[PDB]
Amino acid sequence: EEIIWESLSVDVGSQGNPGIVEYKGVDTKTGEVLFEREPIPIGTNNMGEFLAIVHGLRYLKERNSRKPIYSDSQTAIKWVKDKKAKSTLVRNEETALIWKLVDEAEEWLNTHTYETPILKWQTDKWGEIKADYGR
RNA sequence: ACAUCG
DNA sequence: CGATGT
Ligand SMILES: [Li+]
Ligand SMILES: [Li+]
Repeated sequence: EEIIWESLSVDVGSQGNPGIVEYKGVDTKTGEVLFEREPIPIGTNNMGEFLAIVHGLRYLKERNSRKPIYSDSQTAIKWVKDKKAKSTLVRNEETALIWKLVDEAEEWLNTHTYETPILKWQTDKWGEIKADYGR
């Protein structure tokens, strides 16, 4: 119904899918960029969306912040809830990096606690999520 | 179908 | 138009 302006919004961007993947997190209220991941040579949209949420969780926990996270990704929200990124991407030498980060993100989820609400950004009603790459 | 990525 | 996902 109502946007929770006191929140962190995350989103993936890519060049190709599979292709070059990056992600960022922004203050929903101001659009200030709070973190940005160095481009990863090969990954999928959903792997990047998953990493972005998990990085948001870690970012907020380190800062003792109870703010929620907005994501526009039905897939990644579920993967985080399950603590399991069910990606179809082949595991080979050229995808090793993204899969290492995904495996490490799952490992973090399985060794830490959080209460952060992970909320669906309602693009149809509210427009593009504030972290969108506008591509 | 729904949610995304280009 | 194509790919990633539930
Ligand atoms: Li997105
Ligand atoms: Li986006």
